[PDB]
Amino acid sequence: TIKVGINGFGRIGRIVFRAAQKRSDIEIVAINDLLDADYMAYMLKYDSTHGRFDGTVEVKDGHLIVNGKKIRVTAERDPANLKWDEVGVDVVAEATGLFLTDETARKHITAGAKKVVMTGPSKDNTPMFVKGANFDKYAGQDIVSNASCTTNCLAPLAKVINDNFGIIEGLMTTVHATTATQKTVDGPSHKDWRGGRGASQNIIPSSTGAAKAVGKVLPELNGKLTGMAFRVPTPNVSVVDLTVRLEKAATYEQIKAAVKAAAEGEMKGVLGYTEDDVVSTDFNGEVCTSVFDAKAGIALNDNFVKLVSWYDNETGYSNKVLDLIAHISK
Amino acid sequence: TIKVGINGFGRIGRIVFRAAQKRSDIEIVAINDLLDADYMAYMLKYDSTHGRFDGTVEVKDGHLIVNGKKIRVTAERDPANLKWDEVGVDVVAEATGLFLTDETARKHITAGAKKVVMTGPSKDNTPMFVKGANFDKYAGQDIVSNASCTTNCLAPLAKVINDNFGIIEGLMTTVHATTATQKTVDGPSHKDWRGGRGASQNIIPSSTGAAKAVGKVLPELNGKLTGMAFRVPTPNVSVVDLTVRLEKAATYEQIKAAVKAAAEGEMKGVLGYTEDDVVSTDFNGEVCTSVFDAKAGIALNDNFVKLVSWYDNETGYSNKVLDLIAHISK
Repeated sequence: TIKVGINGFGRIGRIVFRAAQKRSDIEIVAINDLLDADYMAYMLKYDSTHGRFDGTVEVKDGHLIVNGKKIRVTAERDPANLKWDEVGVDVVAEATGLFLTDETARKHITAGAKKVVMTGPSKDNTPMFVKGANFDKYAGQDIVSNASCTTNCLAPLAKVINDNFGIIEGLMTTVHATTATQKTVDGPSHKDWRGGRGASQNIIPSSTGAAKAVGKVLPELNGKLTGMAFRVPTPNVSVVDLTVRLEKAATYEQIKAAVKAAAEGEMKGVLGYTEDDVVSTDFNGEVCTSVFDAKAGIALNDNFVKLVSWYDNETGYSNKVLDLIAHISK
Repeated sequence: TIKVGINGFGRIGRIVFRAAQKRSDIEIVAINDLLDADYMAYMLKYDSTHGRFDGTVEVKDGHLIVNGKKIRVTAERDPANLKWDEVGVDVVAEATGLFLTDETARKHITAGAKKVVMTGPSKDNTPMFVKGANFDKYAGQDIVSNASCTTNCLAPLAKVINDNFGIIEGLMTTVHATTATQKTVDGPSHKDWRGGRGASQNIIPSSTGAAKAVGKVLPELNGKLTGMAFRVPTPNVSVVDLTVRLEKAATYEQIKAAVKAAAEGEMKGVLGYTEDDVVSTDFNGEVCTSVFDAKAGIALNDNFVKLVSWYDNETGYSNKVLDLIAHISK
């Protein structure tokens, strides 16, 4: 089993923890964040969005005993003072959103661990690997990024579509659920004015690097797609609205079949497929990072279509982070 | 002044009434609906979305006294027994959403009114007129429709874009605010399963005629546009996300300039233009049916762009309904 340590017990940090519980190939051994041990236990036991932790969790000696296994708990504002080696940590799930560059994240290896998986997109040249898009391109790097929730949703779908009919050009919009980055009421956001407005009262036009980021994980699409977002008043689960221009004519039935095939083979577990009358809450807890909504999309013609794909921006992404930890441990 | 009478005192009926107050060319003399006069007054005095009625309103003998002028209250299930002539009603604002056909809507002419204006898309062949798109095509018809809030937003914008650079094809999406047809918690919606799901908990993919309806008001675009909707948990203010491929190449700066020009001239009052970091609540009360958001849209290249336009699905549409009453009366 790969020994994992989590840095930053935010939403991603905690769901990565929860999802890791059902996997045998991995084990969380330590958690670092500026939070008491008993506070961490509370944030783990109860989840407004995901329900009560399915298992046992207790505080003993300022550390955690989750599901009977001991979890080293620390609190270092600095990543180099983490003695990961002491707890025998192989990979570190960098989930604080603070150390998204080789320079900063390297300190984990400096601090005693082998590899670092950033739970966010790289701020520098650190490679981004997205399951179902380019895991096969992993070249043994020791510091990697798993991109963002949105890219993990769009990347797989874009690959299928591009690979089967060829994407000439595409523009996407993601109707994204509220995040911890937003505000309850009109607050301060110096680098993003719209982003500061009351989250629950508005449809907030936002930006996203996903589309372009996809051009990096699937270079063949570099410069081919771009997009934006719309933050809406929901606690979790978002949807990508991909409008593309196809090279090869393809009926909607042909696109539904190409996607369903991937969802059932090469991309099983990453890409999902559905023909049901689903809504966002029907995916809260969804592990597939991209679930194609057959009935939701619309084709104007065989070369201009609109595709719709769901994703639990929390559970899906978090599970894949663990898929990447396993992959680079292969 | 055109003497008007409202049938159906739902959201549209009450907001058409409210906005009608500022117009000197129009007067509301009667309202029909299965509701007491004192209940009507309550629905008029207080609005969760638009605040308290700006003016006086009271009940005197099962009839309303708003800002002085008396309003004739009634409660007929069959439009034919409405005696509009008795109160001198020239045009009837059909807002029950129940009589969207000539045979049913005509029941108003029969009952004493000169003309009828459906506050929703026709269900038969009744002409649809949208301000800024084809008000000039009106040919004396005594029964007309004002299309939907979405079409009143999408139509003006597509005309500017089409008229300047020519729309080869396009696919839109509207992130629409919750409406009265939705449910508070998972309820029944026989003709639309998705639409029955709890409004406040989901992003609900919904259908829309808007795009295909624009093909009717602006025939030149017939079969060239289509789209869908995403119903989000907000009380009011929606936005259209239009992705188009243009014939004549146009930089985003050329598109912003074409729209801004239309808004300051030929389409002043219908089309708006903003370069501010706005959100949906910034348009609650917006009279312009289509407000171009310059900073929100994005162009991939000079022939493929994503355009964003806001609209208060209540106040804007309601205002244009009165605009159509004044028009067909001119």
